[PDB]
Amino acid sequence: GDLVKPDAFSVKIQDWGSTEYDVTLNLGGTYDWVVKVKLKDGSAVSSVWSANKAEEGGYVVFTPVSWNKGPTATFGFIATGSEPVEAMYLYVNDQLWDVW
Repeated sequence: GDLVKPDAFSVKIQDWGSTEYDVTLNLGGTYDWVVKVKLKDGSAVSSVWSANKAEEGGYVVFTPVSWNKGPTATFGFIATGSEPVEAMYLYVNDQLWDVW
């Protein structure tokens, strides 16, 4: 269907051998958000800030720590390798809000 909030993601990346992803979520509200990340094979998330991490269905799944639910939430992570993230998906209440 149509993205619920196509202007939610604001992402900045730095690649120095491993790649840093600075993720800002312009949510407009406080939510138990979920960001699913598609990584290239062979890469791993080696650092995480302001989010909890899990793995589900082959994707890395980031969820907020208690104080980072919005309306503006920002978290980050470093993944090994050069630009290993192929896509990120923002879900709020089981609906796809935005895609990076």
